[PDB]
Amino acid sequence: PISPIETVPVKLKPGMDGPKVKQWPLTEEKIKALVEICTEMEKEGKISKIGPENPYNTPVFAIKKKDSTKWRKLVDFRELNKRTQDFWEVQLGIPHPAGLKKKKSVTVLDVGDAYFSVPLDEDFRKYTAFTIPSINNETPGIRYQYNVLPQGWKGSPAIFQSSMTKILEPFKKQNPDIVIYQYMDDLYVGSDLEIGQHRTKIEELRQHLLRWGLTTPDKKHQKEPPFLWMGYELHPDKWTVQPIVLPEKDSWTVNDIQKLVGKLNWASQIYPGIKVRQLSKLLRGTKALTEVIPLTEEAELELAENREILKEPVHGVYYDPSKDLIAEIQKQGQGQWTYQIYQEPFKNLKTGKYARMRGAHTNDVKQLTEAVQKITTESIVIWGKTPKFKLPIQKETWETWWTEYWQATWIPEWEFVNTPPLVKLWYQLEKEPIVGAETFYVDGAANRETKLGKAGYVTNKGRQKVVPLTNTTNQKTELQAIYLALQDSGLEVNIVTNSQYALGIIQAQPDKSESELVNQIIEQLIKKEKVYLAWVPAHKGIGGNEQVDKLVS
Amino acid sequence: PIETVPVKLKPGMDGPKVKQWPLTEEKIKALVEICTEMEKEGKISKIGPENPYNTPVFAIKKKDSTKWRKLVDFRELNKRTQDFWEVQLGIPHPAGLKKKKSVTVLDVGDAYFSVPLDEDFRKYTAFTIPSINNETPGIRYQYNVLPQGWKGSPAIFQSSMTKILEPFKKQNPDIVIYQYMDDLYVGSDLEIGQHRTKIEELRQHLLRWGLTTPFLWMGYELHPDKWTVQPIVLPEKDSWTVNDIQKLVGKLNWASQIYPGIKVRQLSKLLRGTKALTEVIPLTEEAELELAENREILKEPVHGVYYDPSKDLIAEIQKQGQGQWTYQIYQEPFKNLKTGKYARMRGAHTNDVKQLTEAVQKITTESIVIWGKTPKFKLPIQKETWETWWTEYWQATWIPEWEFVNTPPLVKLWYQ
DNA sequence: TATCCCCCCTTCGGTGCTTTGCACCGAAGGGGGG
Ligand SMILES: O=C(Nc1cn[nH]c1)[C@@H]1C[C@H]1c1cccnc1
Repeated sequence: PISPIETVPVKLKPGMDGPKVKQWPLTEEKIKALVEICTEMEKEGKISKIGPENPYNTPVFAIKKKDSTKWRKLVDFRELNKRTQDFWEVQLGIPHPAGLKKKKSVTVLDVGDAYFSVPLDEDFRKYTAFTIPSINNETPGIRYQYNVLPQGWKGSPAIFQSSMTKILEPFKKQNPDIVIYQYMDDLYVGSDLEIGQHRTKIEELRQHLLRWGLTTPDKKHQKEPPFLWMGYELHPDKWTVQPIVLPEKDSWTVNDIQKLVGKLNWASQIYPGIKVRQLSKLLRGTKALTEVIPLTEEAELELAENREILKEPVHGVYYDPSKDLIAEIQKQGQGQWTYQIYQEPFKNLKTGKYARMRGAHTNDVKQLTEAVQKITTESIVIWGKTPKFKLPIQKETWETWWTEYWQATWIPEWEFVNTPPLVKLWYQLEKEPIVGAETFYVDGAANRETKLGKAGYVTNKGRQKVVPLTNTTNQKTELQAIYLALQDSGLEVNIVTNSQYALGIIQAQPDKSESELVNQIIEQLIKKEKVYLAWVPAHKGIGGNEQVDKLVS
Repeated sequence: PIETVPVKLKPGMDGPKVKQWPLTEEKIKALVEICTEMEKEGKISKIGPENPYNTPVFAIKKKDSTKWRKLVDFRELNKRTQDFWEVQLGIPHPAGLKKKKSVTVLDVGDAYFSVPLDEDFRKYTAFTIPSINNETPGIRYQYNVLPQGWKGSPAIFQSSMTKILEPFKKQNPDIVIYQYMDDLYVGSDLEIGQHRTKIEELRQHLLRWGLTTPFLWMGYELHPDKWTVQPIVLPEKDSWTVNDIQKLVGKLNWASQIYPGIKVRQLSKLLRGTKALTEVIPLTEEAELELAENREILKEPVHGVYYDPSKDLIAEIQKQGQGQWTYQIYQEPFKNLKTGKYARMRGAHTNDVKQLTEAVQKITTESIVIWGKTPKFKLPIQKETWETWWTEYWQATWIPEWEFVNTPPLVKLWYQ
């Protein structure tokens, strides 16, 4: 009569045994409800009773998160998950509707309790045993097992995905005109058939799924648009985020701020211009998770901007294979960028933001290379093709950067678009000493045992200044010496450091850094006209290096 | 039918579990077509979800070819495959291959398809074919024969390959043959015509053996005789400024860890005054003496550098601008084995990732010919762009183990 | 006092010399969405 589905073997850990633990007593009402549900499932056939032949069991708790007091049942499978054949879940990426193709007729099927339809392993049902105390624990417990895939277990989603793929592969082979994306519970089906032919095809697929006993309620089976699919309301010509509302709190505490940040990030997929940097800045320095952090002026400005963007709803569009993907990036400043992956003017297919700070001393060109890399990899994942960027950077600047930077970088393809704030090199250093500039010999020295040191410069003309400072590390003493040498002279200056660490920062050409010292050096170097630095082996009798070293000794 | 050879692994160390990087649409299409055909011919059989094992897979179009060839990364399996280094199936390395007029490579990888793989160890060659937009789950598969890329495949095929090689080697003792992975390295001191004729003969012999018992017509040429370790040379000059004098002192220090013969005391004495960089310091008699002696020492070839069979090989790379790269193979941070320099090529004049890819291939091929262990790279590139773009310009069939570096060397010591 | 996946942040813990402060990776745990 019915078509069974073959099992997939599982096993425990070699040498390690199964779960032997028990829980603590629950509320009498919750216990009675759970008992009713379990008896109902037993008389349905999913669950069978356990005799003395299976001594050890697994604890089971009660939850009410669904609705208010639904008495929804879940089992503490922790020990079991700690001790069984590790699995390789091959389907982990969540689909994105941007890549959906414009099917003239769409229908969404929802499978009810389909995790419970697939069977389990005979050998492992002994370890999939749980027991519930009687009503108010009058009797110590009633012991049960699962002859189906348990909800909340290591391999449950993997085995379910494999089983559904096995079931649906023949149907997909049958018709090469119908697309049937599925992620877990949902079963989107879409085709370019007529309004009646598509309905007949879906009816036949539903009967074909009833052949193995899968049940799909008509109430959950969507009929007319819109179709709410895994959080994205799919209209015939426009996907859209399911509408959300942000809290209107006046005493914002840490977790409320975190929820605001999360919802803003989640809504960033379609709303262009969302910024969260300064909003997240409050979270730095976690001290107390109960108190209320005041909303600084910058945070409230960013929050107001997010709200005024979120007032109006904006809708994306489906991908069309016959057109070419074009992306864009705008520089919001402070380390925030925006995506406008599209195919036609003013018809977005996706939108996002890049805000990660990678490196303690980086600049605009490096961050625009991390931005385009992220766009490229995400576009590969979601579309299979790399888009045609529309870069803000200018060809001359990009060439001058990539032909001279020590690593290797590459940007796939782009045309320069004129839209400020442009990305450009704030200051370009010199590679050869110039004629008509001074020469500063600087050096930093300090001791770890003293937490104090002296730094100074000895120019060619004899000018000298030794400024003693404490609590500043050696790399910092050197950085201070470079700062002094910059501050003393004019627009042009030749500076001859003796430190290996120092020069790396200045040559990297940062525009921003964590250290205020480095930020001051950047300010000075932007102010100057033509600066040339130079290295010199420390402690080798080289000109003024040892002359200032003896003074700062 | 070659009887199956049981294969063990390291005691108490599980097999390969590596994530699958996303792939483009054309590569996915080619990969799935190849996999379906290979299942039709019984080489690969679909596998279930109980496997806690996975290795990546990439599709690469090889040189002068139009059909993609499936390449499966096997680095984790090779590193954890035990006993195969000490099993006598390993090949002794011919020390005469370094000195030969020409070397040609052959695609004898397809010949491994005819030997069944051990069934107990079979669970470890699992690989997944991803899907675009996560439409479907991974289309998992598993070899049924010897894989292409595992360090044990040539080791197991040694016997059947020697049974074919010995007649040719016995007939012609001049030709030396070496085999690494899927590749046959064959060379001779003959001219181009004689070398090509002998290689034709060899390929005809292999094809006739296959008849009796991705393009098979491909051929790549190499010339080991045009490789010389390059000592660093100091700049030639007679009028010297303070900046140039001090940067040459810096270069001498940079060379102080390579040799113990460089003397810097006199030229340090020349820089006791705190003069401006632009100021011109004429060189003195003692300065010229030290400079000439040091230049002679630098011309003198490196000494104390020796191979250690139990240590790995490290191949640093420094970008020198205008499409110039360098490389320094070594085993101990001072005793460099073979330095070098890779000049620019044609077609990659605006592609640093491409140039680094070609440099990687040329370094690995060289090191295989010279010693037979590929070096552990230290690439000067961003990890994410590398992982995203190395496939589209890679055309080899073996993958070395690379680590990335983010600290700037800030050296022109090697750039002359 | 349930499981599993993507992504977005921050904290602390390991690396490597970048030498012991500094830069730079890697999970732990915090939320969003399934
Ligand atoms: O697949 C889904 N889709 C869905 C969208 N909105 N609500 C539900 C269910 C959420 C996922 C789940 C949760 C916990 C354990 N297993 C599976």
